[PDB]
Order: sequence, then C-alpha cells, then structure tokens
Amino acid sequence: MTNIQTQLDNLRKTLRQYEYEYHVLDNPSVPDSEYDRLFHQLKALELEHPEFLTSDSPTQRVGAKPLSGFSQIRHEIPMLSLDNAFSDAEFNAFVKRIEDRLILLPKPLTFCCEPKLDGLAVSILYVNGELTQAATRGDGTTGEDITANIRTIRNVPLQLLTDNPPARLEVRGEVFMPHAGFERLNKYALEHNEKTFANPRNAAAGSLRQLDPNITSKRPLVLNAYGIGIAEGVDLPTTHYARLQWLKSIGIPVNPEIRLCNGADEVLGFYRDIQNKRSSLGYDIDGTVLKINDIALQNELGFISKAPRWAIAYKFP
Ligand SMILES: CC(C)(C)c1nc(-c2nccs2)c2c(N)c(C#N)c(N)nc2n1
Ligand SMILES: Cc1ccc(Cn2cc(C(N)=O)ccc2=O)c(C)c1
Repeated sequence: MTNIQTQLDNLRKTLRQYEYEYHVLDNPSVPDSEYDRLFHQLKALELEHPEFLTSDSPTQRVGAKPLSGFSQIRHEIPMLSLDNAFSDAEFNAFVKRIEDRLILLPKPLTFCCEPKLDGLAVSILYVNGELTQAATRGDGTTGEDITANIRTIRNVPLQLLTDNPPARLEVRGEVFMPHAGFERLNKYALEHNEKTFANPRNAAAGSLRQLDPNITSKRPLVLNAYGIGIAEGVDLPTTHYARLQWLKSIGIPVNPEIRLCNGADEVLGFYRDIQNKRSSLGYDIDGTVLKINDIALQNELGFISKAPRWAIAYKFP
C-alpha cells in the first residue's frame, strides 16, 4: 500500500460519484468548481506518478492522437428498427392487433412510454464494468468503431457504478446534442468561419464521425440509454421500465420523461403531454416510443423480419 495509490483511488471514486450526481441524477452534491479542483488534482498526481495511471480514470476520456479511420464492427446481437404510427386510430389498431395476437391478454396492458430522441443510435460494451468498445448502429448488422468518440461524452461512464458489474453488458442508446450546445456550436463555428449545422441531429452525426476525439470532446453530446444488447452474468428485470431503472442505478443515463401507462387511452394522453412539453425540453424529439412493458409478452409477440406493409399470410389453425 502507498499513500499515492490510495489518494488516486479516493479521487477517482469521488469524481465518478459526482459525475453520476451531476449527469444522471441532475442533483450535484458539490459545485462545478469543487469537482474541477479534485479533477485537475487527480490529473496532476497521475502525471507525476504515471505508473498508477488507469485507462478508465475520469481524466482519460480524450485520445491525444487523431485516428486514421474507423474500423467496422459486426454486432453480435443485431440492432433492430422501429415500427411507426402517424395517428391515434393507427396507434389503436396496432394495440387491437397485439390484443388479438396474444394468447392471454392481461387487464391492464402496460406500456413503457418514452420520448423518441432525434439522434444517432449507438451500442456501448462494458466488460466487467469497464467501457471497452462503442459502435454506431450502421445498417443494424454492421457499424463503425467510435469508442474514442463515445469516451469523450461526459454523461457516459468509463466504468459502471456497481461493485458487482455484469461479465458483459451492452448498452444501447441515442447520442444527441441539446439545443443550448447546438446554439453555442453554431455561434462559435460562425465566429470562426467554419461549417454551421442545419439541425442538432446533423451536429451530433458530424461530431461522432470526427476522427480526432479532441474535436468530439469540444462537441456538447449527450447519451440517453433506451435498451440492452448483450447481458451476461446478470439476471435482468422482467419488465422494460425496471431494466431502464436498473441501468440508471448502475451509472447509465436514461431519459427522465419515461412513464408507465395502462391501456391505449393513457398512452395517448402521454403522447399529447410530450407533444405540448416538446416546446420546453431543451433537445429535439420527433415522436414517442411506446413499448409493451412485460418482457415475457415481448418475447411472445417477437419480431417481424423485413416485410411489406401491404401483405399478410393468414395462417390456418
Ligand atoms: C431496440 C428497439 C426496441 C428496436 C428500439 N430501437 C430504437 C432504434 N434505434 C435506431 C433505430 S430503431 C429505439 C430508439 N431510437 C429509441 C429512442 N429515442 C427508443 N426509445 N427505443 C428504441 N428501441
Ligand atoms: C469547470 C467545470 C467543471 C465541471 C462542470 C460540470 N460538471 C460538474 C460536476 C459537479 N459535481 O458539479 C460533475 C461533472 C461535470 O462535468 C462544468 C460545467 C464546469
């Protein structure tokens, strides 16, 4: 044991906890200055004793060297697409079809309702709690290795906040740029005669395609986790909301507007509430993602492969 290894371990634990409070809880227990005091105290100490420097330390988010290009990553579990609706009647028909298709329909039929963020879908792998890899969705089967870019995102933890992390956990979410960040970026890019972005989605896309993680770090990007891919060495909750709550309890950012709604009429109230709140969120959304909350019912309903919307095979008993 040394005093150095101990004060580095203590600084790291304290800083990760403050990052959680600030980013995930939105309830920091200390001022921004106090966090910074300890941050650059850890950074200096690590540089004075580089033998105790760790790859997942809060000070190691940004690569010093710009990359040559992005490698391609084939997802172990493919990243699926979403069905869409454009009206109340259309949404009700989607629900009436689920009601008929289920063996046993429960009363109530609970839905996990979330805002649909207007960002870029990503996959982040944590191996024994440590961030090792991150990929763009790409075409749902193959994507690009953006690990260095994802590591710069302030609300993305380099290590899970748990003493018993899964053997492997793949977190799936949307990377996006809030309005304030988007406005500052364009004001800076205008005042420095550089490329301005038409909308926050385009700014987030361009920032994640940046080969120099030093530029991505200057881009005000945010992750909101929506799902889980690989999950080994853990018994995941049996509902979708509880899985998002579990992700949040181990340090992962999830959207705070998520709610549970029983039946289509409650689900439609949520949709109208998010539509009215839309003008005050501080980030772009283009709809609401409505999911069957019970995991066993999701497994029963399963998925539909790439198929036309104009045909159906009505099978005989
Ligand atoms: C895993 C699956 C249930 C199919 C899914 N997919 C997406 C997508 N991301 C990219 C294309 S579809 C979601 C997505 N973009 C959001 C958002 N925002 C969300 N809340 N949930 C999503 N759920
Ligand atoms: C100088 C400075 C340092 C930190 C921050 C924001 N912030 C604060 C905390 C905190 N616990 O309060 C944790 C992480 C973080 O990113 C800003 C905006 C400016």
